[PDB]
Amino acid sequence: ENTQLSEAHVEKSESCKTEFASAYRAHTASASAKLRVLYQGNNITVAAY
Amino acid sequence: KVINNCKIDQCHAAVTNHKNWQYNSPLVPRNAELGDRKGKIHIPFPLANVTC
Ligand SMILES: *[C@@H]1O[C@H](CO)[C@@H](O)[C@H](O)[C@H]1NC(C)=O
Ligand SMILES: *[C@@H]1O[C@H](CO)[C@@H](O)[C@H](O)[C@H]1NC(C)=O
Repeated sequence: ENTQLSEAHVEKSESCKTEFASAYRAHTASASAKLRVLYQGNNITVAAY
Repeated sequence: KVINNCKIDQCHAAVTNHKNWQYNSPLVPRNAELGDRKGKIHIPFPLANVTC
């Protein structure tokens, strides 16, 4: 007439701070450019949206 | 102690008084239905980022 009691549950791993993956939703992108211009015999650069 | 008029294998004996604490491994029985806590220890060697 003996009995035994057992139980368990699930938790989150400590290592999740370093090894993980993430999901994103994407929206409309912006754009930028970099140019070189030869002007008055010298090279200049510009950057703009 | 001596118990008269009795045979071996009709009795049971165990040591009951302890002064130290033990980790509650799943391979040993629980002492009581609701166990009491005495202390805790930490786990060494954390993770870090390196290069290969
Ligand atoms: C470096 O480790 C930190 C946490 O300690 C983590 O947030 C980061 O993503 C790690 N970087 C790399 C490149 O593994
Ligand atoms: C910079 O200007 C010189 C002329 O002064 C030209 O020869 C050279 O090609 C220019 N630099 C680049 C990267 O084109």
